[PDB]
Amino acid sequence: VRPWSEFRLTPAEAAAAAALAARCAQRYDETDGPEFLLDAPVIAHELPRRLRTFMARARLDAWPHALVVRGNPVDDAALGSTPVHWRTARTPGSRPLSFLLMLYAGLLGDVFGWATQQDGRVVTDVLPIKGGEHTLVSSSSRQELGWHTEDAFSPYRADYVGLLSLRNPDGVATTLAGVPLDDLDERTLDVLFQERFLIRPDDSHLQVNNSTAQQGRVEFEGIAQAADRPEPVAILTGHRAAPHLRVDGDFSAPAEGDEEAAAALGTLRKLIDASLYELVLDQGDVAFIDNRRAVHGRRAFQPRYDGRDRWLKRINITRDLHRSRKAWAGDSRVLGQR
Amino acid sequence: VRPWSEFRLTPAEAAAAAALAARCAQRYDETDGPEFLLDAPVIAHELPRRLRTFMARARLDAWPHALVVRGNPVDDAALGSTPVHWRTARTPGSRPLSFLLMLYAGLLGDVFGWATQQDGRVVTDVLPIKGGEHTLVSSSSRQELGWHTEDAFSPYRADYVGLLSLRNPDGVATTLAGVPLDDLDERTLDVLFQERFLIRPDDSHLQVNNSTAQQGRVEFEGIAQAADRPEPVAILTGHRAAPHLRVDGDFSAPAEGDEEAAAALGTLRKLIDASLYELVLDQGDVAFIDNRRAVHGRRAFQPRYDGRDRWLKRINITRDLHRSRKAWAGDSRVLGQR
Ligand SMILES: N=C(N)NCC[C@H](O)[C@H](N)C(=O)O
Ligand SMILES: N=C(N)NCC[C@H](O)[C@H](N)C(=O)O
Ligand SMILES: [Fe+2]
Ligand SMILES: [Fe+2]
Repeated sequence: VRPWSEFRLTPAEAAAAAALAARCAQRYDETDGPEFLLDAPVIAHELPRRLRTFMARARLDAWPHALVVRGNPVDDAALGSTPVHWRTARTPGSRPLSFLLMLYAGLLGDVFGWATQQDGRVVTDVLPIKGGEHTLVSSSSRQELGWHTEDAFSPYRADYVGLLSLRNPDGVATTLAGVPLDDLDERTLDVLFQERFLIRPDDSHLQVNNSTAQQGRVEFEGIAQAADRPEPVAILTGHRAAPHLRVDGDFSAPAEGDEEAAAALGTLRKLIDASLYELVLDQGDVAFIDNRRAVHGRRAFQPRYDGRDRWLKRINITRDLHRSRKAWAGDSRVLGQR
Repeated sequence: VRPWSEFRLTPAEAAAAAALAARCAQRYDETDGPEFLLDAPVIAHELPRRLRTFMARARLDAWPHALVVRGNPVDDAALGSTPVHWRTARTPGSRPLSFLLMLYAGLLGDVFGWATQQDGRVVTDVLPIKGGEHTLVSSSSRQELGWHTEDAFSPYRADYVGLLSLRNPDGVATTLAGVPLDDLDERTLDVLFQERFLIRPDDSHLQVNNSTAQQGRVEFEGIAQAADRPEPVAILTGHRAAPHLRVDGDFSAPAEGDEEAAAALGTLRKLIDASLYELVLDQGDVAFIDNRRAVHGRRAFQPRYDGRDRWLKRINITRDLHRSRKAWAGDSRVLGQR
């Protein structure tokens, strides 16, 4: 079997999808502009019907950890070299594919960004940055990006995480793991369902990993409060036979002086490590990871820094934007609190 | 101003929408069948673009209590007489309009029903039943249907409640009320945000208001547990400047021996009563009430029982079906627990 739901575009379907994305890139100024954010869900209705059928059905299935779409053509010559930093990563060559990702994302829910991550951008970049190979963020390389729920600290975290591979010549794998329900005993399961765990915000929300001012953007103050004074939360929620998962390998901890909770988390680490599997996003592959069913990461790899490094576009998706209205910065689609 | 977001179909747009609904009625056996439940969201993409644009945008606005669509043609001759009971309310005349409601609903989210209400039907009926004029359910008439959040007792309650008026010759009004935030003092507001209120399941989930067996459908046992042993919950949730509302006028109460909570609920009753406004759903009008922003009801009216009584089709909608996977009866779209 495959733990994800997979769809392969025919050449005609992919060509049509790309043509629609090119139309949007031609007509709109940017993906994150208020105009295209509103229209993308409606424009996405013009995508190939077999893809729309897959996205509507696969989303409502109970089992898959991700929805994978293969076969989007990407011309390395037209794309150009991989950017050295995310700041300067909105290149004309990558523009149509950013619009394509937002169109696909529009079929699954409401796209949003974070005020404290990559300058409040909705469409974000994942690429290796020179100097930061051994960091705990997505711009790492030599150090493996440990498994985690995206923005695990926040209750306004995405339901789905979209990942479109612009290039990945050496086939570096995205890691994935579901809830290890076949190995979790009921006592450990009970404890994971209780609010006895501290999940702090990851390093992508730090001020150093955003541009120069930016800080002091008031939304960083809420990140500091989440890091300094994290309130206890549960790792598992909902149905015991198919729980939703909320955990971060490098930023989770038990409640202070709670050894029962600690033992449960320690056991969960072991079981997730042992059941971790690989998903290689080849050039043109799009993956929408179910952020509630699965944790994800990225394998360690040797960065090139020759202009052809692994490069993904990424986007956060929620099924309901009004869930996070407390975290609304303003009228924009950028979340964060004081 | 109007507290809801309104859209009027042009004759051509309405005709096209009706034609699409007729196509679905011709091709599918029923609305609640597993086939059309999966396909309706995709088929809804073929609706008029101006309507799809309205539904995508109006859903993401912060202010409206409901999304109202006017101007769907309904032929009283083709429709036929109003049913005497919901059991026998799936008439051939009302069939195309039931498909139309599910197509509109498909643009807003995932439709579902309740195992303990109207025999697990997704598309339900609202009509006056002889003998039950002074009941606390939607089939009442002479007694006003008091304001409430739909299925307030359940955490799996709908995000939107769809209401399509098949006929309403005497213009009986649907009542609506938002959070009375202009009158709620901060102390009362604080208490409403705390888990100090008991919300029991309404009478539509009782065994007497469903068909003969049915009982003992195991899902009624969870309703009994919710009625007998309700666990404390908050009336208001989320953002203090725009809270989500969870209350039932006839089935809410404070926590036992909690007079502070009682006073807050008592005050809330007064403010909702004083700010209650009317929305008349004329023949062909569709209303998608925001179940989190507003409570709703129906004004008292004298029932006719002459074959032309007020008659609505109704449907529950959630932004995410996986939110209620604990309450999944099976593979079907019908909720309820043991
Ligand atoms: N959660 C950990 N361990 N690292 C952060 C990875 C996340 O994907 C983060 N949004 C990032 O892009 O760095
Ligand atoms: N909540 C009160 N007061 N009555 C029940 C009305 C609800 O709309 C219920 N689902 C019904 O149809 O009777
Ligand atoms: Fe991530
Ligand atoms: Fe109701």
